[PDB]
Amino acid sequence: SRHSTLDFMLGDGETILKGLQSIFQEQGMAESVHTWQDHGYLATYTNKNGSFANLRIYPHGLVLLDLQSYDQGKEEIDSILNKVEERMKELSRVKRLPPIVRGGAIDRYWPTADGRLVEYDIDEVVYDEDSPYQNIKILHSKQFGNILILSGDVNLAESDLAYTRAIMGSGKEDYTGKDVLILGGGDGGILCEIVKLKPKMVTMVEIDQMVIDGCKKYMRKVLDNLKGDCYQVLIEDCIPVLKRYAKEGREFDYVINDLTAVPISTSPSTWEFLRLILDLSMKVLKQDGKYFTQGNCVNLTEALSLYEEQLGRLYCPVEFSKEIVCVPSYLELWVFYTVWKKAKP
Amino acid sequence: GSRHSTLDFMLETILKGLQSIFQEQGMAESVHTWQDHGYLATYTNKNGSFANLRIYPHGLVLLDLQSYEEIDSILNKVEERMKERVKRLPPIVRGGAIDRYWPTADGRLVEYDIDEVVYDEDSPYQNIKILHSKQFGNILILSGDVNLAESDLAYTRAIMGSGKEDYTGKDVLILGGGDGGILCEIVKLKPKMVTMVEIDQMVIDGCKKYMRKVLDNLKGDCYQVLIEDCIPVLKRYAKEGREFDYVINDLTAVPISTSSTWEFLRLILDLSMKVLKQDGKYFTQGNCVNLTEALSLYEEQLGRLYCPVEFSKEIVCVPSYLELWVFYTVWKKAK
Ligand SMILES: CSC[C@H]1O[C@@H](n2cnc3c(N)ncnc32)[C@H](O)[C@@H]1O
Ligand SMILES: CSC[C@H]1O[C@@H](n2cnc3c(N)ncnc32)[C@H](O)[C@@H]1O
Repeated sequence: SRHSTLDFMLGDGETILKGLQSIFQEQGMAESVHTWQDHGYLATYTNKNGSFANLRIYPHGLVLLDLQSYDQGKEEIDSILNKVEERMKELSRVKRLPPIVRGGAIDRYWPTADGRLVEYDIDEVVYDEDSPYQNIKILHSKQFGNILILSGDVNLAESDLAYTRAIMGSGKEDYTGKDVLILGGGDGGILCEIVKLKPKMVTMVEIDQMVIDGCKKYMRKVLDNLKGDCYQVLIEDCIPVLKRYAKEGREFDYVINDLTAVPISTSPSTWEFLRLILDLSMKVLKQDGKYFTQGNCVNLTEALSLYEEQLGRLYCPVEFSKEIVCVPSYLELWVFYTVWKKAKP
Repeated sequence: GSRHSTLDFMLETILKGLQSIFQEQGMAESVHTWQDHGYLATYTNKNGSFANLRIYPHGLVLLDLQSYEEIDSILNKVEERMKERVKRLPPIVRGGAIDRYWPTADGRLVEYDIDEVVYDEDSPYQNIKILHSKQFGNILILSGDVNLAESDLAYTRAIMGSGKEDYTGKDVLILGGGDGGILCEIVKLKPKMVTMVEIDQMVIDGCKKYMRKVLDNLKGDCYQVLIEDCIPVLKRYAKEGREFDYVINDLTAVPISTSSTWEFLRLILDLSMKVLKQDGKYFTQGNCVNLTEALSLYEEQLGRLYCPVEFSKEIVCVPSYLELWVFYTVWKKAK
């Protein structure tokens, strides 16, 4: 469960192999050696306590060491690593990344949307449950506070006021006396920030009661009650609700799409589904209102282009703008869209 | 370099179930069995790649592969077969010509979107890297510590006191600041004078060329850059009784010395208060929010200067840092 690495960038393979072996030999470890017709050497060392090491010596001045614990055993590995560093100076760039914990009861590793390995300062699993719709985790970060992670995707931390600010239009909008629809938003951030501004009505449409309840319990920076003088939370799929509102001719001043990156469907195309949501949102948006949503990470330039393609395929002509926002817990810069109807004639 | 891929299952019959995948790729197997601690199977390939399959006796199976598409396919096969509680983190490149991995001040592993080494030289004072990030632009890294990226105007704003200060007609001293960000931002605000004291000509030269979001000239109407150690210069200004409306400490985390880490920081703070107007303010970058002991040891030094001071702090999100950072504002107590 703890995997430690040490990389040396140099450049004699055999001299290093022989020069390092007593470090392991003196720890009581068993050693086997694989040799290639110069693809170098692989040395494998086994310990009685269930830990092992691998020393890989490439033909051109690259030596990689891996130690894996069964994880006293941590100090033994750290000590070996320190010795190997000492010895390599005698035998003479070095990289010693933080060890990775493998199969930890607390999972600290939440790769970014663009596929980068990032480790978070998680000291506690606060909540980890499966609803009928998604896995819901809330993990405590020392710096970011509690972080909501839905199907393995970081959605929001208690530190992420910048997300909620950006998706409400970055302080440019007056919500006083306005009618607002929020799609998703199970954490309650947007809802609660808007209630503070004295709207006429905010309606939030969230499919998963378990996200509502977990965030009520654990994402605490109003909602003891799901209906108030100027808000209501509907626990349902936003699609039939969008349709029902269009059918009653209802129009909002603002529609804020705070759904998961992959909106939840109960039907047994990716882009088509986003377009549908868009189209349905435009149908309940006043001619002079605005629609806001989170876009995607700034580096996913193809996915942002295919998204903006869909903005051209709506029942009405629209215009849009975008802004790049730094959300603390995201560990990647994010794009946020503002969308509005083109003036009619 | 070598690419290291991992696959973890959180859950002998697993051993024999998976062995097949490696025999078919033509890999030679060696098994080690512990009496109580399970199995380690090592597999080698003629192309110089290898795999280790570690099977703990109670639920954990860890797979690692290393090579100079085949490995991807093996991992895909192992996932399918285990289906007959999974983590597959991005593969780590080891010994790569473009190094992507720059752990945080609190010792977390973080990979950056780095696609180019723009600059990597040793100066007489420190190693200087400028690396291209797709989202952060060029990132200045000094002695392996990310100092600033082109996306990091939040840093510069916070170290200038977060838009609360009026720089017009003012005298300013900057310590370090070799990337030129603070100087340039303050020059735009029309100060009386900005003096910047930066030890390392190579940081200035690197950042002029590569950190682009003036300084073609190191002197102007309302500014001068002194290429020297700021400690002798502070000592001279303190001796002269010279004073500034603002002193901005933009030094490296360990300030450079050409000849108790806390005593050195106390010295710099004490010299800086000495050259500071009674109604002026001192700004600096502090540390990572998680490093509560180092923050505490730092704030202990604030109580150890020639005069009483007060201070406040602000937590700031600097895009490229990948951790929250504390910035300090310090000023003298009245009377
Ligand atoms: C936390 S903000 C993201 C929220 O969007 C919600 N969500 C996803 N799909 C839908 C849907 N079709 N209708 C309503 N809410 C949804 C998720 O349950 C999550 O709470
Ligand atoms: C980029 S901001 C950090 C800057 O502080 C500079 N620096 C570090 N120590 C000193 C010192 N003693 N005097 C002046 N500048 C310094 C470094 O060379 C770097 O350019």
